[PDB]
Amino acid sequence: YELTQPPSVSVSPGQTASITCSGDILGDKYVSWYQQKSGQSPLLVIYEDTKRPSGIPDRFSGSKSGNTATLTISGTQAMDEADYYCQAWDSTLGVVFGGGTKVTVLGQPKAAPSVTLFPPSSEELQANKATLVCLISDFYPGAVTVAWKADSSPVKAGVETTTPSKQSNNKYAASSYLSLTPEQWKSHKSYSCQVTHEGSTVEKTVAP
Amino acid sequence: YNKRKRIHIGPGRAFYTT
Amino acid sequence: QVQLVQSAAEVKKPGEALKISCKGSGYSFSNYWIAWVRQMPGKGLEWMGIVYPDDSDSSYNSSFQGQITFSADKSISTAYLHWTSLQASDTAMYYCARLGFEGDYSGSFFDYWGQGTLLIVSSASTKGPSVFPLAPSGGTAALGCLVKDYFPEPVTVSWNSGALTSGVHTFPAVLQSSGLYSLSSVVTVPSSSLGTQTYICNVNHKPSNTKVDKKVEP
Ligand SMILES: *[C@@H]1O[C@H](CO[C@@H]2O[C@@H](C)[C@@H](O)[C@@H](O)[C@@H]2O)[C@@H](O[C@@H]2O[C@H](CO)[C@@H](O)[C@H](O)[C@H]2NC(C)=O)[C@H](O)[C@H]1NC(C)=O
Ligand SMILES: [Ca+2]
Repeated sequence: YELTQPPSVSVSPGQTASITCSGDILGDKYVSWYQQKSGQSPLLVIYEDTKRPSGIPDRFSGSKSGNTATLTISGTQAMDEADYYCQAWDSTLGVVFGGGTKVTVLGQPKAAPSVTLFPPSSEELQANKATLVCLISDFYPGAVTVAWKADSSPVKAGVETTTPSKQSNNKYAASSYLSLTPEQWKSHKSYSCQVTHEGSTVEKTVAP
Repeated sequence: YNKRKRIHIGPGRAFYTT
Repeated sequence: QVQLVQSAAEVKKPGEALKISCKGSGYSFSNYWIAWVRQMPGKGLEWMGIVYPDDSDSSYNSSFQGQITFSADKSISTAYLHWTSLQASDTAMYYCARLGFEGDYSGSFFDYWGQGTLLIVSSASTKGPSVFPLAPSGGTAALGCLVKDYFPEPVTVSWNSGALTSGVHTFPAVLQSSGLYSLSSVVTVPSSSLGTQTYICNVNHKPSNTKVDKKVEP
């Protein structure tokens, strides 16, 4: 049970970031907003729809119109890059958060990922195991989704994907792994890792 | 009674049930 | 100033019991509700429940009722989240947070949060990795090492004993549903060096005293 926020907002320094949060309970319930910087705890930045705690800059403002609350950051600064969550209370089900919005304050052009897909090594197949390794680098902003195919069919079992991590060039990296038996491996024409970033996809394929 | 036990979650008589 | 300080990172096995703590200072700890919030890596905030430390009154998200309970030791201003039998899916970050006041009542927002406690639940015992080569298959070729099935973190990787640093990219690990980590490191090299230059990944896993230098052949 989550309130609905856009997954991502990207703005250049100085521009306004507008983050919405909607849900059927919000019309008569107070909305809070938290900022969570990478690797840090959430921090309250708006409560009771429009109020700012002490120590929060006036460039953060909240508003609400019916079932939709909006956090507006005016004059966005680099230090405002964070994930932002809205919150409210269902009367019987308790604290409901939004899904979060990753706000990136752009310091370089958007960059699609570079994808390198390794098949299982001959050493691993000799150890009766098979792991396909999809290494994803140099994307910005730092969020991707990964889908895998066996031939042309979606495969979900056996997939494990990392969170993104920031690189020394301020772009991001992530990896996804698909575990197969050697027999699953050898029995398809090919497997593919498809990485989606900002609506566009980069695909690599390997074959036994 | 301890009024801090009540959790007020919207304007008016809008509380969470504990 | 209000502070909430949580207990240190935990690494446990499925079926074990655990309690983690949140100690509040700078205010009257008994008088404010404490929430517990779960965040799986890379995912959002999920509410678990709330406890009132003056009387241990609790209200739970009923999806977690029966796996968790709360308590509080008022003599040392500390609240607790308990599990009596962990499962692997309990791996996550857990925050406590203070619910603020409004008027005469408690309010609707969490005005202070702890720094988090990271919980990892895995059946694994200390285990060093198997290191497999990721063979180059230009003018550039990527080659690398797959550092598979080790526990716990961390691992370090270098190339040619630290002599090769440019074009090295060492990825953070994945914790697999098996309870073991894997990671990979890749170096991009001139296609033309493949016949002549030796490429060795130096992997160290100090918890298991595993130190391996793996040659990656074309
Ligand atoms: C209350 O908790 C439920 C259950 O959460 C899931 O189960 C837990 C035991 C733990 O594994 C969580 O990480 C899981 O997400 C939450 O309901 C889930 O909400 C997410 C987000 O909308 C949705 O994807 C899941 O399908 C939901 N699962 C269920 C069984 O309903 C819920 O949002 C929590 N908060 C409230 C206010 O109920
Ligand atoms: Ca700056």
